[PDB]
Amino acid sequence: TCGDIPELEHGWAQLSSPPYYYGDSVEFNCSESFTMIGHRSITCIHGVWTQLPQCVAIDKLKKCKSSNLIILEEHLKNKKEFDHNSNIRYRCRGKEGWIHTVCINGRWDPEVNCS
Repeated sequence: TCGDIPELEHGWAQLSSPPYYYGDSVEFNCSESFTMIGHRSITCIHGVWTQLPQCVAIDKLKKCKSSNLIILEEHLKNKKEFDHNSNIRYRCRGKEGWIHTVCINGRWDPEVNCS
């Protein structure tokens, strides 16, 4: 058993019930006014849990920028920079359809590329 579950620096736990065995995982997300970076769960391995996610206040996030290579929606072409949790859809000049991506602190997921 690992033992006593950790906590999130700026988040919370979902469900963590002892004895906390190897292979156990506990979800940790961010409650209110906080993001969720990295993961959203921990794992009991080596007798220790894992690295934990990073609850950021969203204040300290980054503005994802719309690439000029990619094409966004009719609402989103007016957006130069996106805040996190923005699930958008971009496309390439040639892709007649959309891929969809989420602003992850100045990054996209999937990272957009048309070049």
